[PDB]
Amino acid sequence: GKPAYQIYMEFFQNKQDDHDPIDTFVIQKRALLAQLPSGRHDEETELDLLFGLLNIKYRKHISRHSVHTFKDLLEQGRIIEHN
Amino acid sequence: GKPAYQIYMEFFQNKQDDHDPIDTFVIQKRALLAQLPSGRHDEETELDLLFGLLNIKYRKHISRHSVHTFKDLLEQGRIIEHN
Repeated sequence: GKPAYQIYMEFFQNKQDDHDPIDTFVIQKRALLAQLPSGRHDEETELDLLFGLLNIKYRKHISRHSVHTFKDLLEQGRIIEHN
Repeated sequence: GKPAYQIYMEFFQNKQDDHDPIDTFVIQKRALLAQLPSGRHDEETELDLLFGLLNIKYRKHISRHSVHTFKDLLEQGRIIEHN
């Protein structure tokens, strides 16, 4: 696979744009995370890597400390896209 | 301290510019890494996070697989700034 350093750069290269649902943004980013060495990062760390790339439309409502899992983040983000 | 997600964003926000010696670029980035939870990342992972942010003037000569430690990276980079 791709070297890890190149995955990290690609992960951080693109922030979530206004047109991009949280589900599809998260799928794309988690696909990059899955190419890193198995067992390197726990879910908390993966969420820490991803959180700041989320669009402000989510972060205004959901802070990092409010979610512990990707499932939580997606649940809340979907409501936000409907609220 | 700062939340981890904010550290990661700050770490990836600025690539190494032409005017910036490798020593001072690395010190700045490692100061961010030191604010993450102790024991989260090993040196290999830290190098993987940092490598792609190095200026192409180093990466043309030094590939990721050639270095195993920050000490190696700095040793080689200093020679490159003199070669």
